[PDB]
Amino acid sequence: AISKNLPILKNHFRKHWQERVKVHFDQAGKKVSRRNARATRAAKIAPRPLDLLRPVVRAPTVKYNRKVRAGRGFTLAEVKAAGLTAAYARTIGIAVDHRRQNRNQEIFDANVQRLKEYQSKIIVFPRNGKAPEAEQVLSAAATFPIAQP
Amino acid sequence: AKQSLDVSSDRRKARKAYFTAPSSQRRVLLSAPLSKELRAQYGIKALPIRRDDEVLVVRGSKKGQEGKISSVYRLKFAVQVDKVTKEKVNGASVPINLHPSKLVITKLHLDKDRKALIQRKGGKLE
Amino acid sequence: AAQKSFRIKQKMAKAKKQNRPLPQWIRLRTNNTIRYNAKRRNWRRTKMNI
Amino acid sequence: SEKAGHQTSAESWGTGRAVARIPRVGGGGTGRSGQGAFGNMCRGGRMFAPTKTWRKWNVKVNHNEKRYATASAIAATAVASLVLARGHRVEKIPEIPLVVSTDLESIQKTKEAVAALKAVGAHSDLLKVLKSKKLRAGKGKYRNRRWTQRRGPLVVYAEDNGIVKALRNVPGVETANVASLNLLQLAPGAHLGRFVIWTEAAFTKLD
Amino acid sequence: AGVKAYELRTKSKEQLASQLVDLKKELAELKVQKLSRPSLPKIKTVRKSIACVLTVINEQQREAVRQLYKGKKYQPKDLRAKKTRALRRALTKFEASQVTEKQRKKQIAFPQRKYAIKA
RNA sequence: AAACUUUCAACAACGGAUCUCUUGGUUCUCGCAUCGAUGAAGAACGCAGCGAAAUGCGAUACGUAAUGUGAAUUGCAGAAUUCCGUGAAUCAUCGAAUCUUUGAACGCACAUUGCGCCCCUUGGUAUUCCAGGGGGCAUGCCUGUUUGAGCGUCAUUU
RNA sequence: CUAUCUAGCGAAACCACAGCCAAGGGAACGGGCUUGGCAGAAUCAGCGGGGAAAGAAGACCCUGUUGAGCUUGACUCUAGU
RNA sequence: CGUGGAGGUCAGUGACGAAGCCUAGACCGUAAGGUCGGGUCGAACGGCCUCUAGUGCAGAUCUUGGUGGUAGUAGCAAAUAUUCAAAUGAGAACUUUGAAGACUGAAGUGGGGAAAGGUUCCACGUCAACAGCAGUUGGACGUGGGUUAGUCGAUCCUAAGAGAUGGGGAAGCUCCGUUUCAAAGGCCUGAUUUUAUGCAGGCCACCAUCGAAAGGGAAUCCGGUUAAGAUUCCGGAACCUGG
RNA sequence: GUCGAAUUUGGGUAUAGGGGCGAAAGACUAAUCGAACCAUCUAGUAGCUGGUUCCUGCCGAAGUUUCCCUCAGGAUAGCAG
RNA sequence: UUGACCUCAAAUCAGGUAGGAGUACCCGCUGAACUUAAGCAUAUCAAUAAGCGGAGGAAAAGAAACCAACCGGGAUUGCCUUAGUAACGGCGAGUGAAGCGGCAAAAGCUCAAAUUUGAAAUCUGGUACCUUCGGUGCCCGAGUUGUAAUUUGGAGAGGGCAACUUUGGGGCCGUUCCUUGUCUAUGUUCCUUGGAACAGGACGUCAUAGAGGGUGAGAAUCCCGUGUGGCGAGGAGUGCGGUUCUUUGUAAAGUGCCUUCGAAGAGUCGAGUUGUUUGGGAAUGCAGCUCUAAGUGGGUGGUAAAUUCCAUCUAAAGCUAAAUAUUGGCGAGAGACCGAUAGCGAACAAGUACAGUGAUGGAAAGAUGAAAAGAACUUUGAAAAGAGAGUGAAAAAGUACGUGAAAUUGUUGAAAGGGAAGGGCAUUUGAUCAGA
Ligand SMILES: [K+]
Ligand SMILES: [Mg+2]
Ligand SMILES: [Mg+2]
Ligand SMILES: [Mg+2]
Ligand SMILES: [Mg+2]
Ligand SMILES: [Mg+2]
Ligand SMILES: [Mg+2]
Ligand SMILES: [Mg+2]
Ligand SMILES: [Mg+2]
Ligand SMILES: [Mg+2]
Ligand SMILES: [Mg+2]
Ligand SMILES: [Mg+2]
Ligand SMILES: [Mg+2]
Ligand SMILES: [Mg+2]
Ligand SMILES: [Mg+2]
Ligand SMILES: [Mg+2]
Ligand SMILES: [Mg+2]
Ligand SMILES: [Mg+2]
Ligand SMILES: [Mg+2]
Ligand SMILES: [Mg+2]
Ligand SMILES: [Mg+2]
Ligand SMILES: [Mg+2]
Ligand SMILES: [Mg+2]
Ligand SMILES: [Mg+2]
Ligand SMILES: [Mg+2]
Ligand SMILES: [Mg+2]
Ligand SMILES: [Mg+2]
Ligand SMILES: [Mg+2]
Ligand SMILES: [Mg+2]
Ligand SMILES: [Mg+2]
Ligand SMILES: [Mg+2]
Ligand SMILES: [Mg+2]
Ligand SMILES: [Mg+2]
Ligand SMILES: [Mg+2]
Ligand SMILES: [Mg+2]
Ligand SMILES: [Mg+2]
Ligand SMILES: [Mg+2]
Ligand SMILES: [Mg+2]
Ligand SMILES: [Mg+2]
Ligand SMILES: [Mg+2]
Ligand SMILES: [Mg+2]
Ligand SMILES: [Mg+2]
Ligand SMILES: [Mg+2]
Ligand SMILES: [Mg+2]
Ligand SMILES: [Mg+2]
Ligand SMILES: [Mg+2]
Ligand SMILES: [Mg+2]
Ligand SMILES: [Mg+2]
Ligand SMILES: [Mg+2]
Ligand SMILES: [Mg+2]
Ligand SMILES: [Mg+2]
Ligand SMILES: [Mg+2]
Ligand SMILES: [Mg+2]
Ligand SMILES: [Mg+2]
Ligand SMILES: [Mg+2]
Ligand SMILES: [Mg+2]
Ligand SMILES: [Mg+2]
Ligand SMILES: [Mg+2]
Ligand SMILES: [Mg+2]
Ligand SMILES: [Mg+2]
Ligand SMILES: [Mg+2]
Ligand SMILES: [Mg+2]
Ligand SMILES: [Mg+2]
Ligand SMILES: [Mg+2]
Ligand SMILES: [Mg+2]
Ligand SMILES: [Mg+2]
Ligand SMILES: [Mg+2]
Ligand SMILES: [Mg+2]
Ligand SMILES: [Mg+2]
Ligand SMILES: [Mg+2]
Ligand SMILES: [Mg+2]
Repeated sequence: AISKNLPILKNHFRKHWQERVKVHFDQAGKKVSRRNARATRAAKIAPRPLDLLRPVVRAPTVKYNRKVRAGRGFTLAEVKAAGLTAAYARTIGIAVDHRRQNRNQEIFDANVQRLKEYQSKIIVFPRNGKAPEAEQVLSAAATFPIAQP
Repeated sequence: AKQSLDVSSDRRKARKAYFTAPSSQRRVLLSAPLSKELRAQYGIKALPIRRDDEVLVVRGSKKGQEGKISSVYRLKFAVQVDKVTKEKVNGASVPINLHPSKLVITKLHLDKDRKALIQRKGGKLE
Repeated sequence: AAQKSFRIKQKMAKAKKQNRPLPQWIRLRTNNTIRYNAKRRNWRRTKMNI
Repeated sequence: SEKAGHQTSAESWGTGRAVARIPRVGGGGTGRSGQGAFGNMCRGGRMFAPTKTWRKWNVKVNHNEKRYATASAIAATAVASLVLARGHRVEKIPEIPLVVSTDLESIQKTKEAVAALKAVGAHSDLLKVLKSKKLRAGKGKYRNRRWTQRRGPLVVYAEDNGIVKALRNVPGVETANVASLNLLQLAPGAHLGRFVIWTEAAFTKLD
Repeated sequence: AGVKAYELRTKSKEQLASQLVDLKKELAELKVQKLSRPSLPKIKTVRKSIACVLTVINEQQREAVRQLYKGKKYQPKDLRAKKTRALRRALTKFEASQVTEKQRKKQIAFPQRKYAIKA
């Protein structure tokens, strides 16, 4: 079946491919469901920004090391230098990453600084006080955006 | 012009629900409007028809004829009114099935539950 | 076989009891799309296969 | 159904039996036995090329091309001849486009919203509906598409202060936010010239 | 109009057993009558009355046994709650809320705090 | 010239196309998580005043109890119309029961409606025979109890 | 005893359309075509010349990069030993 | 050009009759087709601009259904054979009774049974279909009635064999094996009778179960009785087993 | 043909599909046998046979070249739109 | 002789548990061939179908013996990419991942190895009582061949000094969620047609309701509903908001510095070979057999090996929600889908009737009418039925029922006809008909 001057094609449809065909008809339903889940999770948790504060971090693989991006969690060193314990930071909404290590003083200082800014821009409600309802803001990432140095 | 996700505008589902409605739902499906006098006296517009209600036919070939409900034939989705009948060729008489939406109730059959229903719908003076 | 097990005789009894035409007061019911006994069996036409 | 037509063990009888070679239901005793199966020409068989869900249903359109079409439809709403050609009984109506006071956005009641539309002259286009309502021809009428009617005016606002609810019960009338103008409403049936009633705030937000 | 369970419930088990015996005698004589009389629907009422009396007798007996077994563990299985088999196999609320001393200490010390962003 | 054959029309047939219907299917989306030794799914047989089925139900058998509604059910018959009521209904709901013989199926069997054993009780003088009523007797495994076995083995008497 | 005729009952095979020939030419053996011979309703019993009659997508032969049964130091393996 | 469905429009058509169908009636188009009249009919449907496809049939030994010619044709001819009269009935070659003539000729066309069937048995009513003619008759149709056991069978035994357990194999569904490498036992009783049991005297175990309506096997006969049951019911007369 | 023993036969029982069973015919194994039946893989593949549904208008062929496990097929060039 | 211990038994011992079903999705095992390669064996189909074992509402995976080689990222999963690419492949046909990057969702952890040794501090069960998803007392037992507390590599522990900071559960009512009940607008005004008005015309009303359905024809306004709100009922649960008794506790946790330490899993890693598998290529995973480690060790770093470094993790033990799947179950909303030969096989007493020994195979079959008003009565006939009468808007709707095509058929009418018929051009004749 080798016809006129056409590129060689590599269409991989020699298995029972029609048994596994995922048409995403539910794209709009799933978007509505994700928004509903976000709304109920925001209403369920205390006034709390729906996500943990993430550190700034350099992407690997020189294709991407020129840019900076959100990481998993703040290192133990960064949390200690910001003046918190890892357990208490995890309870007050900071992601902590015991695996990541600091070999770059720029990134370390930036993460300590955004931890300090977070501590100065959050109000922690006492367990046995009043702490009047404080107008939950849904995004910590929007409040503390990652800036490219 | 429906807004809630729990109501269906599907004609097939609506017709299935209507035709398979049990007797208790058919009672409500077979409501009849009150007459002008009864609407004024009770302050309510319509009521599920009952076996001893007095009604006036306002539509059909029997328009203007009056009588007392003989039976609420819920299975047939119809009511039967005494002295509104069909005379057969053999001399017998058979009731004419009428739909309560084509009648007006001219005198309610009242009891404790009917009075409570009036007052729950917003009826004045029982 | 005239020496039959009770199970066989019981199935025979059920078949005898259900070997009847449609009750004629059915076909008077309100909607009644039923016209006749469509499951009628006869010993000369279809065997019970026990 | 992916299994429709194939829920049988039919095999061809082969040649030599004076019948076509289409596969045939085996067994006996029922009338279905010996009948052709699996063929698009066979009663109770599988249709030719059974329809599949992974047919392409939605169509991608370049965002800029979609905005070109929307801008063209908006501009066409200002040409009285196009609006007249597209039904839209605007004959004894003042200058097109028709811009009304921003007070329209705050009307809460259908009665006063209809009165405002009549006062600004959309009465004939409202009466076009309520008179064009006809039973749909064909099988669509028992597929939840029982009735058809014309399109009335598209009222465009900048802020919804009750006009949307006040107008949603008026047949044929549609309401749109000026921020999100629908091409499906601005050129119904791909026909330019929708009769549009702009509030003043919407008209000034168009720029 | 047949018997009423709420009237039967005020009667002792002896009266209920006697009423059951009379209802059985009545049903026997009614099915004797049915052989001659055509279309005798009165037997349905006696059948339902026998069912109601048996229901009330069983209600009283089961209530007495529940009283006998009140409070102590190991009730009879047909008096225990019939949830699903998996639900009866599931951990109780006390279990699956059991926590180690270490876990109790650490979750007392560091619970999820309530905190809002205020800028 | 009839008869006959053929063609067309009208009316009548045969047949069930077409059209219009649609409590059905099909596909998409959304939500939820709940079978069974407390005996499931499935099966057999029965149950109604008059039913063969479908549906429902289990000798309490188209059902009992409970709750709600508030006057039916309806093919006939019957009942009832107190029905201003703890109350009609082939109603809805359903939390209490019943749930034949089975079935993973559990005393042993089962091409048998075959054959045991134990306990309580009743009758026939009746612990032993016969019968009736009620309640029980499967396997693997776990924790525990009790009774045991082995020069496997410790100590004491010896 | 059928066949035959009658009363009653009542199928199937098969059927492009159909049915008189001779020669011609033609896919080289026509019911149709050409040229002639001719040609008169509706039919019954027989008959086996013809319908290259029916029955079956030739079983022989060939082709297929279609098989299968069987065999053998064909190729490649394998249970067992 | 035409078809099903979709967006728009003609504020299109329509119970004063939509669609469909019929119509050697009319008109338009080269044509695909379109339009009109008349009849029938009864609830929807169309023109135009676009969208979309499960979109157009003469064939496929095409599929399903229906219908022909063949054709009132082939045929309804094995098993010796029917006939007369009466009755019944609307109707009799076929039903019933009587008369006659025949046959099966006891290795039966007789009387019973096993397998199988399952009510076909019997009575009453009864002929639309079925009984390849007929039908008043029937193994049909409709409604009912009917099968009575200590002694006849099953039930029990083992046969070829089937097959749990103990064990072993197998990823596993399961397989092997049937007394095997198993701690596989109840039935007896001195005493105990704090209770005929536990301790506590003593006797016997190479082993589930299924497998025969013809093998083995406890014991019943005669007479009468029904529309239809009989070694079963009734009468009489026995027998066996357990106690 | 044979008809008193390598006899005939009932019931029970065992052997199951590359398996059984065969006093051997490739016989028989439920009208199925040189590999049963049932369902699924499976709408198996087919260079081979058959069919392939509206109108009009314009243009309009090839059976030749080369290569192929190629010779009833394809690629390629040519002819055509 | 007595009393243990260990191991092994028995009991219709006390209390429990497993089986089977479903099986769309999920975790494994086992495992083809048709097919493609224009033949065919490796390959492909396919790590698929069939077979087997095992779960849940999801499962699995999951907090690195990871990826990387960067200025380093940081559990798992899923999407868009990477990418039809690196690579595999009679290097033929074919096959074919992963890192980064963007996003959805986010969540973290716990055992073993430690002397409590100035006190087995631990736990099942039985029993009595209670405020009963449990608690307390008592008593057996389990357990030192190790049950608690303490630690989990990010650490952490034992000692010394310094202080500071923080805290537990049940009540009542809300709230959140689930299952439910009920109430909440406006014409049956007039005219015409019609059997029926729900049609057309006129005049109105409500509209946060002109979705949908019913009612004798197209009904916002006749009925149910719809829209918008109100008022209840029964639960689940502490998610969180208040009120109040409690007051936990000189108990528990965190934090600085100094010092000594710092246990970290074996027939396992790894190696050889065999088979399978993978894109994994001197061998990607898996498994069998043989060999069999170490502790500044070990694994990985995608070309075998020796040597020297480096980088990165920490196996051979374990738990974990969401984002993800879902031709099954339950409950909902929909469609440019099909409209009774279609759509599921089944719109209907359909997995039914029926066939087969069996595994299995498996149909056909919807529509009178608004309402039975389902044809009283007369007459002919043995009867079926006919003719009348009648009901009905219609019997050109009579249950052999909406419409009622064609094939095929009867009757009537017309016409033609010597071994076919049908057709084309043209005209005669007859019949019929439009146009001005
Ligand atoms: K062969
Ligand atoms: Mg026979
Ligand atoms: Mg189909
Ligand atoms: Mg149409
Ligand atoms: Mg049960
Ligand atoms: Mg000739
Ligand atoms: Mg010649
Ligand atoms: Mg010829
Ligand atoms: Mg000639
Ligand atoms: Mg002639
Ligand atoms: Mg001849
Ligand atoms: Mg001849
Ligand atoms: Mg051939
Ligand atoms: Mg052939
Ligand atoms: Mg070749
Ligand atoms: Mg071969
Ligand atoms: Mg279509
Ligand atoms: Mg018409
Ligand atoms: Mg014609
Ligand atoms: Mg109609
Ligand atoms: Mg097609
Ligand atoms: Mg055709
Ligand atoms: Mg053709
Ligand atoms: Mg044909
Ligand atoms: Mg045919
Ligand atoms: Mg003849
Ligand atoms: Mg003959
Ligand atoms: Mg003869
Ligand atoms: Mg005689
Ligand atoms: Mg003789
Ligand atoms: Mg003789
Ligand atoms: Mg007889
Ligand atoms: Mg006959
Ligand atoms: Mg006859
Ligand atoms: Mg009979
Ligand atoms: Mg005997
Ligand atoms: Mg075995
Ligand atoms: Mg036996
Ligand atoms: Mg014997
Ligand atoms: Mg007899
Ligand atoms: Mg006797
Ligand atoms: Mg040979
Ligand atoms: Mg095909
Ligand atoms: Mg030309
Ligand atoms: Mg070559
Ligand atoms: Mg050819
Ligand atoms: Mg026990
Ligand atoms: Mg394939
Ligand atoms: Mg090939
Ligand atoms: Mg090929
Ligand atoms: Mg081949
Ligand atoms: Mg599978
Ligand atoms: Mg579950
Ligand atoms: Mg989930
Ligand atoms: Mg999990
Ligand atoms: Mg770790
Ligand atoms: Mg990661
Ligand atoms: Mg690319
Ligand atoms: Mg692969
Ligand atoms: Mg600590
Ligand atoms: Mg209302
Ligand atoms: Mg209507
Ligand atoms: Mg480790
Ligand atoms: Mg494998
Ligand atoms: Mg791990
Ligand atoms: Mg896990
Ligand atoms: Mg169908
Ligand atoms: Mg029809
Ligand atoms: Mg009509
Ligand atoms: Mg008709
Ligand atoms: Mg015709």
